[PDB]
Amino acid sequence: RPPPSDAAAYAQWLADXGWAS
Repeated sequence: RPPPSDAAAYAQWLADXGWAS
């Protein structure tokens, strides 16, 4: 899943390796 605009999801996104998620 690509980087989400929302601030909340953007954090968890990074935690999952961002693009590697």
